[PDB]
Amino acid sequence: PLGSARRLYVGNIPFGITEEAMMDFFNAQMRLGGLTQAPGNPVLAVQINQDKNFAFLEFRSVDETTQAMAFDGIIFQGQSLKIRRPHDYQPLPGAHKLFIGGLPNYLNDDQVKELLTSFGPLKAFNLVKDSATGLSKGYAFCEYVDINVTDQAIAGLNGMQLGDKKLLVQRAS
Amino acid sequence: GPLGSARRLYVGNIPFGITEEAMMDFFNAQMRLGGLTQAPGNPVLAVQINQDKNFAFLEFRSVDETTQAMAFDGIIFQGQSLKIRRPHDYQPLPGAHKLFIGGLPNYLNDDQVKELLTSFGPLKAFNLVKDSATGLSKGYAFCEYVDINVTDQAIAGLNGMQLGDKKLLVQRAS
Amino acid sequence: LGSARRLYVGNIPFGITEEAMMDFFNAQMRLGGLTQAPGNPVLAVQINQDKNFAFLEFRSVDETTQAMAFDGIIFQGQSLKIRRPHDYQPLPGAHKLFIGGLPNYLNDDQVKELLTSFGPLKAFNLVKDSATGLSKGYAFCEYVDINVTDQAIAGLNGMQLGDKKLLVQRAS
Amino acid sequence: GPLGSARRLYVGNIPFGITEEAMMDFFNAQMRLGGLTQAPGNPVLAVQINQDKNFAFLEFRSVDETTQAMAFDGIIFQGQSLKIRRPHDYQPLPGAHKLFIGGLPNYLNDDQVKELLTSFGPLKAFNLVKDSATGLSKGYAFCEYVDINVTDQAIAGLNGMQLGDKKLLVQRAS
Repeated sequence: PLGSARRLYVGNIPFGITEEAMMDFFNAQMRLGGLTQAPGNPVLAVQINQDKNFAFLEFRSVDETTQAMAFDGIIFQGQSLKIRRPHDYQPLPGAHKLFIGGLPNYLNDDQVKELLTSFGPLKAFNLVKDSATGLSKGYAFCEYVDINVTDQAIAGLNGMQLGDKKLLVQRAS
Repeated sequence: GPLGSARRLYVGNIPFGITEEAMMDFFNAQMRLGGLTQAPGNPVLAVQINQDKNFAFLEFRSVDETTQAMAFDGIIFQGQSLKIRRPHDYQPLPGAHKLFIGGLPNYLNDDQVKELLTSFGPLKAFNLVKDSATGLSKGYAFCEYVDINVTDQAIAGLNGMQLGDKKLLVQRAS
Repeated sequence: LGSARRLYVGNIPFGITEEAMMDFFNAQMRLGGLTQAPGNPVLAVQINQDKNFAFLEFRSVDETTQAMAFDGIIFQGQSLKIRRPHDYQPLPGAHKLFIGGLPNYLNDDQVKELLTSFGPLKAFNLVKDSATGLSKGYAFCEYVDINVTDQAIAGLNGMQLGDKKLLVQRAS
Repeated sequence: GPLGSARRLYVGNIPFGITEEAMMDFFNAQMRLGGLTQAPGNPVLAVQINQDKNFAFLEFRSVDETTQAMAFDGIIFQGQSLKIRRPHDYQPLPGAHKLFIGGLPNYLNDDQVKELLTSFGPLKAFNLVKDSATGLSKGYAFCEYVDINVTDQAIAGLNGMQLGDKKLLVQRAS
């Protein structure tokens, strides 16, 4: 889901390694240093790309993921491991969450949602309605799966024209 | 209300991903540091965050501490400027913010006088005093605003101001 | 400039003490994770009870910028006003001057006293041939009071220091 | 004080022949009828009277109720209009009533600005802000009146008033 902060890239892995082995190594490693923040294994899963010698580590919690960053250079089967953040990682989470204002009220979820998907699929979206009436308040929020579309979308939507309202689109912040 | 929602606050624009306990720790810490806690112990008992709509509610142990916290409106929490407000189901004792309006030209009516007041925000109540025999204005009126913080905005924008040959007087009726 | 490690604080509660003030900000900083290392960011606090304002000194430029996020914060019930000092320069050395054309025989003092003719200097240095130790004919300086800079340029630039017209301009 | 004389009041112009018992019974009864009491029992514990100089002192069981009885000032008792004031040893904590003064012709000095101020009463504090490099008025000042009450009198008589080609602003600094 929102766990780009729950995964880690592992380069230079030894040849032959299995996902299980890697999994053990890091769980064992996390223990020796007391990097663990609870009983049980911090690493849920490991996916290996045998051809390009790399893999990803799936952690159960954020902090324990940040903690594993300290294993960069660590030795596994006589080879120095390379540890890095995934590329999707956002140190400042939600920084690309958009705000869509000036939405004519007659427009509904799917309508406004469609207006947005023009630039691509969303990972999140919600149109604010009045808890009482159930009607729309004229503003929404979304976040694009591909984070680099936020600027494309703003470019095409900010200032657009719908009915009599002037759409305001920017980062929610 | 008229007595509910006295120990809760709305917290908008919370940090994305923030936990409830974290939220709680931040506010309790501020209560001490800012010197708003009135007694030993945590002023904040619980935090209810709403993921999808990105907002939260704080639950305070006492009524007074709940009001003190209002002073945190705008406080920065992990880069985010917190929006602190009263629960919508909240509301103060009527006439708590009643306003007195003096220095109005007697020829003006309720709508003309109401139009100068409504430009600041909606009115929950309003009345222009008139001689019951003639129905002619006496030059002064009372009113209260739905949102009660518009009260000071109307005061700041109208009190002491010039309107005709007179100098408007706008203040809390008390 | 150290005015990049100082901040102004207004509306301080009556009777507050420099210690009380120092603990507050060092704690506010720690609470927000605005700290860039271990220890306290605030090194000291200066209080003027009469005009009820204060000055906080920090150990780093970043943290100083980081504390700007404390404007409107509550301390003893009262809201604090945090602002940058007036002698603040978002642009580090945009008033650093170049004094070229200096006669080939003058030295620090000789060249300095001429510059202090418009005010005290925060920084100065005469360029010399590291080996011969001989003057290269140009110097750089900066006035403690950055507002004199233009008056000094108006005053010196083009002056006749014996056998050549002095050149004074912002070194930028 | 800084904290003494917190539960006492001076009562002038008292009825002649009046007893301590009667005076006590009057205020206690008033605290109840006017809904000023805050707990079962009597807010007024004792009354000391000075027959010759015609005054008395009320002693309250609490700090808040004493402050409340302040509202009875001018109340008529057996024909007499009572003078309710605070003990002279009683002192408000500084800054409580500090006033801000804006809209001042930046060419005036301390004495000239105070002259207009002290016309409402004596100042126990005063300062006109001046550029430290030039020593020139910034056009605004702070001050505090010795007699706390003069505060709402300077405000009513100076706030929003005109002084030259400008409009004065006078209000508590809080």
